[PDB]
Order: sequence, then C-alpha cells, then structure tokens
Amino acid sequence: MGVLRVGLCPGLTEEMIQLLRSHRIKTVVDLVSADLEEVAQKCGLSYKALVALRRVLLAQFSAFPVNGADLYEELKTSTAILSTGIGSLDKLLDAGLYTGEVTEIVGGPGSGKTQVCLCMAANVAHGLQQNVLYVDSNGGLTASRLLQLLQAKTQDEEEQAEALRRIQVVHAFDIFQMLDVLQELRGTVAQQVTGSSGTVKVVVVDSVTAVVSPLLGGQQREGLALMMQLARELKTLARDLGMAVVVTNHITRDRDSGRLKPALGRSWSFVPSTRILLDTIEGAGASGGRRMACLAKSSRQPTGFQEMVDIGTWG
Amino acid sequence: MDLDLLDLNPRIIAAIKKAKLKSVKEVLHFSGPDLKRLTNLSSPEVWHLLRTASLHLRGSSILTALQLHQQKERFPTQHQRLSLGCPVLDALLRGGLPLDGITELAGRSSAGKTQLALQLCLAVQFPRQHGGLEAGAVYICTEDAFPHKRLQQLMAQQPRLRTDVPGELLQKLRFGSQIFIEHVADVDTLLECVNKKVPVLLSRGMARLVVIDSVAAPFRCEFDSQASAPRARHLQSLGATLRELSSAFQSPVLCINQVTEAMEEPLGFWDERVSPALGITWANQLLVRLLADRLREEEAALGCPARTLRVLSAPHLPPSSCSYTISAEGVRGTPGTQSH
Amino acid sequence: QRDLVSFPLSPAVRVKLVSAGFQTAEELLEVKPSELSKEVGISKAEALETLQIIRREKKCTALELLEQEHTQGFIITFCSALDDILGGGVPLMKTTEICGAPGVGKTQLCMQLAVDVQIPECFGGVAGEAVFIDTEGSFMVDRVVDLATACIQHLQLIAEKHKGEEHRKALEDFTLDNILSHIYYFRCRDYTELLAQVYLLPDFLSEHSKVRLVIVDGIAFPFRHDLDDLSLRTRLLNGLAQQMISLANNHRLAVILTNQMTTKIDRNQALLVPALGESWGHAATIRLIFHWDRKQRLATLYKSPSQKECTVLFQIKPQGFRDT
Ligand SMILES: Nc1ncnc2c1ncn2[C@@H]1O[C@H](COP(=O)(O)OP(=O)(O)OP(=O)(O)O)[C@@H](O)[C@H]1O
Ligand SMILES: Nc1ncnc2c1ncn2[C@@H]1O[C@H](COP(=O)(O)OP(=O)(O)OP(=O)(O)O)[C@@H](O)[C@H]1O
Ligand SMILES: Nc1ncnc2c1ncn2[C@@H]1O[C@H](COP(=O)(O)OP(=O)(O)O)[C@@H](O)[C@H]1O
Ligand SMILES: [Mg+2]
Ligand SMILES: [Mg+2]
Repeated sequence: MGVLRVGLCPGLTEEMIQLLRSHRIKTVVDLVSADLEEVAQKCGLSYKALVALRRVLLAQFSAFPVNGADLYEELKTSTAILSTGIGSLDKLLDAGLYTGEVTEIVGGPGSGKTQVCLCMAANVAHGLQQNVLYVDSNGGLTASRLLQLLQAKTQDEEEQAEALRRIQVVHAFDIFQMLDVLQELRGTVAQQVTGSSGTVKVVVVDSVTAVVSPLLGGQQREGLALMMQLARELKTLARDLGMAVVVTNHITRDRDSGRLKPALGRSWSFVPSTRILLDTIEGAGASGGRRMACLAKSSRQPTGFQEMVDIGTWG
Repeated sequence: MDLDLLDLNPRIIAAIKKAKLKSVKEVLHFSGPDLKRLTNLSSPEVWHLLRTASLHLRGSSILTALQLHQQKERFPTQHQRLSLGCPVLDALLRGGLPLDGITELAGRSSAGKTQLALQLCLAVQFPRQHGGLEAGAVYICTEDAFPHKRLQQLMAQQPRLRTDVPGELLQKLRFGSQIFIEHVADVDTLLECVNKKVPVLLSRGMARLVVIDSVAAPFRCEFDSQASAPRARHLQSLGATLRELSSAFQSPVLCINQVTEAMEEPLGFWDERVSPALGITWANQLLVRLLADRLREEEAALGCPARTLRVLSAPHLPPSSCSYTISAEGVRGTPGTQSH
Repeated sequence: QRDLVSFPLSPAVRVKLVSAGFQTAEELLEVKPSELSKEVGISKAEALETLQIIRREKKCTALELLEQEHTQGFIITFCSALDDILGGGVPLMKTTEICGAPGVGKTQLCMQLAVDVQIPECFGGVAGEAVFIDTEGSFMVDRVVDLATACIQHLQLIAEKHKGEEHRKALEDFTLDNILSHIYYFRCRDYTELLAQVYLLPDFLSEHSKVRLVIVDGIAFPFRHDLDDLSLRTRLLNGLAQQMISLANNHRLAVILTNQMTTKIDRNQALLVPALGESWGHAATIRLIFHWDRKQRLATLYKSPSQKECTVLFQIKPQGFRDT
C-alpha cells in the first residue's frame, strides 16, 4: 500500500501511519508478515482495533477460494465454441474451441498465419454476430482482403457493410503502445460490465514477435521482463474476461542441433495453451493454398497429427 | 569530446561519460536496447539523444535534384568524366569512366586490357578541357612484372595519338614522373597495400586514379571451391575499402578481371561462352561492368584479329558494343561500328 | 491494476519506487509530489516527469479503413501487367522490398517510381513527392531526366488524345524543372549515417507533408561488410524495419527497399536466394523478385497479403520501365 487515504479501510488515522512508518513498517506485506502481537504490545496500540483493521484489510484485498462444482455449472454456460471453417483442430480440441484460452499459430514467411486470422475474424464477425478487436503491428491487414472474404459467403451489400463496422483495428508498433491498448481495452470492458452487447469476444494480435524482437539481444534482462509482463496481462485478460486470444510467432534454428521450434526462446514456450504449426508442402502439389497444419502443444489431446488446409480456394 | 556542444541535460551527459562513449559514430554504432542498458535511463531521453546526435552529424541542407542538375561545378562527380583517349570509346561510354564507384574490365588473355589500363594511366594527366584530371595514377601489379618498354613506347608515340590537342603543352607534361607502381604477391599483402599505401598517395594529391592489374589473380591461388565464405569476406572488405576511398577522394577505380568458361550443363549470361570470375559477391560491388573480347582465327581468318569492347551493365548506359584495334600508338576504336 | 513495468520509466526511479512498495499508478496519480519526493528520496523534477509520462500514456473499424484506402490511389509503374498483378500498383502504408541479381533493373524501377509519384490526380496518379536515399552512389541525374522526358511525352500524348480542357490545365505546372525539384536527395555511405538519417526522417516529413514515397536504394551493402557480430546486425535490422513500417503507417507513405541475392548450394544445384538471413524474410509486407530466365526479365511476386503469387514478363527500354 502507498500513502494513507480516506476510505481504504475503516478506522484509519494519521497517528497510526506516523507510528508505523516510524517503526519501519508501512506496506501491507511486512505489516502482515510481522506478528500482530509484536506491533500490538511493542508499540502499545489497541489490540482489538489492530486485529479488526488487519482482518478488514486482508478481506478487501484477498480472493476467497470457492467450491468447484458451482463454478463448473456456471462455466458450462460461460464458455463458448468458435469455429473457423476447418475441423482438424476442432475434433482434437474436445469438439470445440475454448473461449478463455491462449491459442497461437507459429509460421514462417508466406505460411498463412494472418490469412487464418482474417478468415477467423470474418467468420466470427459475420456468422456469429459479435464484436471483434484486431491488433496489427506490421501493416499485415488490408481491407480489400476482408471484403473479398466476406463476399465469398454473402451476396448482399447491407450484410457486408454491417459486418465491417464491428471489426475494430488499432495500430501498435512498440511494446508500450500494445500495453496501453490492452490496458485501455481492459478498462473499457471493466466499465462495460453492465452492458450485454458490443463487448469484443475475440482478440487477435497479428504479430507478437515483431514488436518485441528489437527488445531482445545482448546480455541485459529488461526484454524478458517486458515480454513476460505482456504475457501475464494477456493471460489475465483472456481468463478473467472470457475472451479468445490468438497471436502469431516465428520459427527459430532449423539446423542439426536445433529442430524447428517457436521463437522468443524457452520462456515464451510456457505462455500459450494451443500451438498450430503451419507449413508448406514440397514437391508435387506445392504453391497455391496448400499448407500443412499440425498441432504441437494442446495439453488436452494427443499431438503430432498432420492435416491439409487450402486457402486459395477457401473464401 | 564532441558531444559537449550538443544541447542536453547534465544527467544524460554524465551517463555518457560514465559509459565511455567517445563520438557520435560510437553512439550510432549501438542500438536502442544497447544504449538503454548502458545509460540505464528511460527510452524517451534515448530517442531525444539519438535525434540530437543525428541532427549534429548531418541534416542541414535540403538538397533537391535541381541542385544536382543545374549546378554543374558544385557536384563534379555527376557531370565530369575521365576520357579514355579515343573519341569512339568515349562516345560508347558517353564521356568516359564515372568519378565514383568501381569500373570493371574483364576478358580473356591477349584481349587488350593492359593497353587500355596504360592508356587511361597516360590520359589522366591532361587538363580538364582535354578529358583529364590534372593528376597522376597508381598502378598495382598483382600477377607479373610491369611492362616498362611498352609504356616508354606509348609515351614516345603520345604526340601522334593526341591529334586534337595542340602539342605546345605536351612537352611540358612529364608522363613518367606522375605514375606510381606497386607490387603485391598475396591477398593479405594487397589488403595491407590498399589499407595503408593508397590513402597516403590520394590524400596528398599525387594521383587521382587507381588501377589494379589483376584483382582475381591473388584470390585464385588461395581459396578452393570449399572455402567460399572467407573469400566472400575478403572481397566484401576490399570492395568496401575501394568504394570508400573512391567516394572520399573523387578518384575513379578501374579493376581488371579474368574470366571462366560456362561449362554448360541465371546471372544474365545465357549463350555467352565465358563469364567474369569471382562469382556474384564481387559483382555486387561494382558500378559499370565492361567486357573485352577477341574472336579467334576461326572468326579471325580475314587477316587481322577482331576485337570488340562490350558494355554489360550500367545504371545509365544501354547494352552496346564497338570495335577497336591495337597499334604502335595505342588503342583506337573503329569509327561507325557502335551497335544499338 | 497497472504494473509499473508497463510504463516508459527510467530504471532508477522504477527500482526505487518498487523498493518503496508501490505497484499501481492509480494511487501515484493523487499523491502530492512533496511527500512523494520525501518518501522515496527523490527531487521534484523526476517526480513531475514521472507523473506526466505516466498520465500521458483512434477507434477505426474495417469500414473506415476500406474507405480510406479507396480514397488514396496507387503508384503507377508504367507496366500494365505489373499493375494488374499488384492490384493496381505499389500500395500505400506498406513496406515493399525488391530483390534481384545485379544489373537487373531495380534502380530503374526506383527511378521510375520516383518520377511516377508526381502524376496529377486527373490522369490517375497520387500527385506527391519522393525521397531518395542512396547508399551505393548509383543515382545518375541523366537517366532521371530521360525518364521524366519520356513520361511527359506519353502524358502529353494521352492528354491530347483525350481532348479535355481539364487535362490541359494540369500540364503547364507539370514541367521538367518542377517535377525534378520534388525529389529530395540524400547519401549515406555508412550504416550509422543511414540509421541517423532514418531517425531524422520524421521531422523532415513533418516539414514536407506532401511526400508520398520514400526510397532506400540498397540496404544490403551497408550491413553486409565489416560486421562480424550477427546479433547486432539482426537487432539493427529489426529496429529499422519497425521504424520504417511505423513511418509508413503514420505519414501514409509507400516504403521501397532494395535487397541483394545470394547463392545457396542446396542439394548439389546452387540457386539464388535473398540475402540478410531468414529472420529478415518477413520484415517486409510485400516481396518482389526479378529473374533472368533466358534473355527475358520476369517479375515474380513472392509474398503478399492480398494477391496470389504469379509471374509477369517485362523489359527496360530507353524510356524506362515498360511492359511487353
Ligand atoms: N509473418 C507474417 N506476417 C504476415 N503475414 C504473413 C506472415 N507469414 C505469412 N503471412 C501470410 O501468409 C500468406 C500466404 O501467401 P498467399 O500468397 O497464399 O496469400 P494471399 O495473397 O492471401 O493469397 P490468395 O489471395 O490466393 O488467398 C501471405 O498472404 C501473408 O499475408
Ligand atoms: N605494336 C604493338 N605493341 C604491343 N602489342 C601489340 C602491338 N600490336 C598489336 N599488339 C597486341 O597487343 C596485345 C597485348 O595484349 P595484352 O598484354 O593487353 O593482354 P592481356 O591478356 O589483356 O594482358 P595482361 O594479362 O597483362 O592483363 C597482344 O596480343 C598483341 O597482339
Ligand atoms: N539509357 C538506357 N537505355 C537503355 N537501357 C538502359 C539505359 N540505362 C540502363 N539501361 C539498362 O537497365 C539496366 C539497369 O540495371 P541496374 O538498375 O543497374 O541494376 P542494379 O540496380 O541491380 O545494379 C542495365 O542492365 C542496362 O542495360
Ligand atoms: Mg593486357
Ligand atoms: Mg543498383
């Protein structure tokens, strides 16, 4: 806790904080770490008021553990199923995508990560009729492709016009801009708890590697902390507010010593919940929209299954 | 030592002093995160520091292309040219060699590269009106001994070749004393020579032309087909050094190259039997690439050898060709032979 | 709850603040700077600058973006098939990169794009400016003059064929000296100079708001020599790409970059691949490659988020970049 303010907890006065900060104990952490008896009798303060203040301070700052069954019945209805257009992951994901998890796609140049993001966003916005927020960091969005994708499913101008206005796009090219955008989204959705419509349910980040890649390198440590903080806030957003978050990434060394692995080192590997490794086919059948999709990490189903996805003829 | 005059706050300059940063080149060498971790201070002040350092290093004049076009005397590199000594060759090259960048001359043996190099060495000492630069030249022999006898013969026959220039100032010109000759034997020796001896000659103003007798000769005796990376590193370093010197002192650099056959089983050579050596890494360092070819007795059964000088690529020259002959006076192009 | 790590704070003030035990700006917002300075042992200047930087740090949807990109036009190339394959020319607000073997026509394309960006809106241009940054010294004014003369001849021909007064009204201003005064020239002989010029670009673009094109003719040369440390090169390249895309999106530009090809001995038959490693591969929005085939120049699109890859032929005439 910082400086004393009125309304933080009942029964606070300036004498209490003056004596406590004179006794080298101001913050809540060391006040609760120190024995209540020690500060109670050593400083001579009243025991009843002290214990009441400590209990009311912990209660208003804590998270009370809850039973499991009740939250299970509530999550039975809180969750949702989002389909993109292919069932390769759908069958291997307990027959439905999870709203409230951190899934991501790792793919190289020309793999089709942003194509998957675009088609998924179009399907979510048009078919299911919910607002969706898209974050771009390398100029990978073009509205003409969105219009072309929408036209492949509808032939009415009014539906195309209405669908576009529910897709919100914001440009962030530095990690601070991305953090500010996500914090603003968190604040706005926290203020919009009363409302039932207009709240975005799917959040897409076009490229998390490009923003944070310049921050890596050297022998320093602030880049790892920044990326960990970004991951933590993304996870808190997705869990607490029940949003589906999708991000992209790149691959690393393909040499003999190191297999094809996602970028951002080992620390980023623990962040996401689902991994989809897009790839291109070789030999006959190459080029076009023919891309091989695989599921590396799911933590819910067996992995190592390879499928086929076409984009050129899809939408 | 130099950032003191920059406007700033005492904290950032104290951090710079504690971090042992010398000049603007040192601070521009490092990147954002490196400077952030060295100075241990916030990002916006780093951005301000970079902006101020960049504004100090450059960014004063708004130079448009009118200043490049109209102001002929302000930018000699864009208009002044080094004449080759023959009007036909100059017409083919639209004036002569550029004063910036590297110009390559490639071809098989007995094609006439050394004669052209000697003629360019002699032609640089003429006044600016006659297509010269009023300076000397540097010759670096990398393969064998310098041909002094041919140089003396060319110097003796010089009055006959320069028919247009009147001869009163020709006797004043001391051709022999304004040509410097160097010898090398290794790649490292050539690198040391270009790193140390050449800048001394160019800076003091003795010469304004650099000629390498055979750049490919040292590199073909050390590196095999399995050692491409060190050769590429050395070629990149040599090209960077040569380009920097040429840009700094406004002195043309002429490089003489050898060729290798196609050995048909790309780079623009489809039906050509020979191609310039040293691969594509060396080809990326050049500006104007020439090629001198000679058709053997099979096509030269007419009585005299057939020589053609061809332009391969250039930012401002179409692919063309002409013909020339070698005589006791020098290299002369055949009139009315340019191909379109 | 906003962690202090997510703010551009100096490490010293951040570390002392978190040593004090504050982990949210919501309570830093109302603390008086006097006791704030007294508590954490700082002065007023750092307190006020931290407060302002914390407090300082739009809603555009797909329809607005579609309308905006329809308002602004495309940069003509004078190659009809190349315009058709690219969707109408070089797009704005995106980074375009061109690769190819030496002496293939990349500099000619850059010169043509510099000339073509000044076509009046009536004929179907963008009517903007151009910034040319040269790192190799291959900028010759004579070729630009010839290209501009050919362009003005073609423009006069089509204007006369149309027989429209409004077309004539946009030609007397379109003279050789006027268009050739709208190209701003720089020269960076070292990668440090190039980086410094890049840092100085935003103010220059703020001064001259009519610029709609930035050309960097050659980025491989400054970075492919005298740089043993690969990690530093990678960091510099990533930072440069991020800055360039930020400039393009902020000032509504069309960044043009030029690269180089490198032989790769795969299997046993060597083939040409773009340089600067594989991490750089997806640092550009659009990637173009110029082939040689057999005496025929081909412009093959490689990576783009809008159109499928195909192949188009072209050639260079004494008038510039042309089709057929
Ligand atoms: N790192 C990346 N950043 C952005 N986009 C990427 C990335 N990696 C791959 N892509 C996308 O992968 C796609 C694969 O190329 P492809 O030519 O198949 O797409 P396309 O132009 O959308 O095709 P079509 O119009 O035929 O559907 C590219 O369009 C590109 O946008
Ligand atoms: N009077 C002459 N004096 C000298 N050479 C003459 C004369 N007349 C004709 N030539 C021709 O000049 C040519 C000189 O060849 P040159 O030394 O230039 O060949 P190169 O292979 O390019 O040289 P280098 O291997 O030294 O680079 C000879 O092939 C010779 O036939
Ligand atoms: N005035 C001209 N007329 C006709 N063709 C030209 C003219 N100037 C240059 N060219 C051709 O255009 C090409 C330019 O290539 P260039 O831009 O130098 O490639 P790079 O930039 O990769 O070095 C050359 O191959 C040359 O043949
Ligand atoms: Mg010779
Ligand atoms: Mg070029």
